[PDB]
Amino acid sequence: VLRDNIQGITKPAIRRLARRGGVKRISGLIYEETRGVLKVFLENVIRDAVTYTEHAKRKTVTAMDVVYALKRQGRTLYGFGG
Amino acid sequence: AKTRSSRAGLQFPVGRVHRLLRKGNYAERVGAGAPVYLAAVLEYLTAEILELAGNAARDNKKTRIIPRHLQLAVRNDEELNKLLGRVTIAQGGVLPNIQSVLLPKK
Amino acid sequence: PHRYRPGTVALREIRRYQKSTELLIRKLPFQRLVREIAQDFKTDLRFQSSAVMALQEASEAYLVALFEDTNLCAIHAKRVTIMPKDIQLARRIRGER
Amino acid sequence: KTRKESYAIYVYKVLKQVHPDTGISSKAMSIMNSFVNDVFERIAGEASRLAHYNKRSTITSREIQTAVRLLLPGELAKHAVSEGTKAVTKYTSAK
DNA sequence: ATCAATATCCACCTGCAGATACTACCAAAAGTGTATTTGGAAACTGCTCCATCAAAAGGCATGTTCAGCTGAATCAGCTGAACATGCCTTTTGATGGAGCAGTTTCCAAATACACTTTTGGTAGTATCTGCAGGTGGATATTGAT
Repeated sequence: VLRDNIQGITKPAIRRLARRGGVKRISGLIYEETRGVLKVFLENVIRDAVTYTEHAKRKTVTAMDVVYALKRQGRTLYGFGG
Repeated sequence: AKTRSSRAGLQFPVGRVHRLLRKGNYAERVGAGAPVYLAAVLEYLTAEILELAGNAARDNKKTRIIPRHLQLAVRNDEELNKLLGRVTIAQGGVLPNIQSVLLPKK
Repeated sequence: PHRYRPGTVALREIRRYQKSTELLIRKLPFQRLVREIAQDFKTDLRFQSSAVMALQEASEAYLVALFEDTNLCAIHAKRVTIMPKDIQLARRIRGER
Repeated sequence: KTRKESYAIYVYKVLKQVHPDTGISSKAMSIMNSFVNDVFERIAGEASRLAHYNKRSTITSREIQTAVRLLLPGELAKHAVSEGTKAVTKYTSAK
């Protein structure tokens, strides 16, 4: 039953997010569009975090790596350090 | 008595860039490679944009690059456009771009 | 035999999820996705537990807010159904496109 | 009669390198000068932050390098990183 | 399609504003060269906390059915584009003076040690409790007729 990783971000999950977003009715094509969007988001953020990792000569991405990445992407996060 | 710029094979002023790094309060110390590397990136970037602006000047039967040409250069180039995506080039205008549905008949 | 009208449960779900703050994506699948994407940047990476968590929090915040703008875009067009063009218009105006 | 530095003569040099028969208006030059200062500030800034995050008090060509990678888009970074590595290597072997 | 109004496109054309030039100087850069300090890489290692996996948990893929939403088609009403007209307001070039900015003198305030005292963070241990879940029982909401 081999399944793609992005597909593990499921319909009901995306539905739930839209819900918190206050979305009442969702077109069937949203689920694929949302996956695309999330992928571009994660690439952009992860790319930067890992770049921080490589700079520190580590093999572990630290929450601070992620937090610093988010800050320079203009998506500042509170809760995980810094 | 050779400048560090020539030592690195650069037109941009390594001396100056070493200095502005100190005066600019970025860290306690500045390593000697730093301004060389930066001046190089600085020179590369400016080459890339002048190449492209030069082309817009020529595309326009002009010999002298004006702000419009820099704007054409930057906006037409995906990467320079991202780098400068929140920057305004005075006297640059915009790229010709009309939305489809706006054009006449069908 | 008992049946709720289309959008009755939806409303009820808006209310539920707006009240709570739990993450709405299952941890594991999200975790793999994170690792898969990272693999293309550097290989044999390990991830602090909190690191994945931070990424998820950020990702969910992001998507939940993008759905609000998306929804505004659907409503602007006098619909009540979010469509990709709505996500597309929101992202373009946000300057992400 | 105070001294106001710019990157103008240097922009002009590079200009001649790439388009030997093309000139540049003073307003275009001004913009050029602004762009260099701008990118200087953004790189130096990340470099600054980067150092701090790693409890380092020195900004080395390595810091600048991560900064360039963090700041510049895909292909510009790749090429900037070459050009800078190159300049350093050449600078190292030259005294 | 053909006829005609009017915009659009070059091409060449003079003036000239802005660019390029040069000659002389010079203050502050930038370099050079010497003595003095140290930041961080390199190497060893202890113990978190991470990937893994086996057993327990419980969310989701699935296909059907039809409510109700979206988008097409149609159309009347009126808003907004075009353009003509009559003339006000902005643009452009010329001339006294506010305040920025450049230099120098001087002291209140901040850096640099160094030593003496404390506080804030960890940690081991033990100590404490707000509330997430579960229950049970009433009442509200929604949908069917």
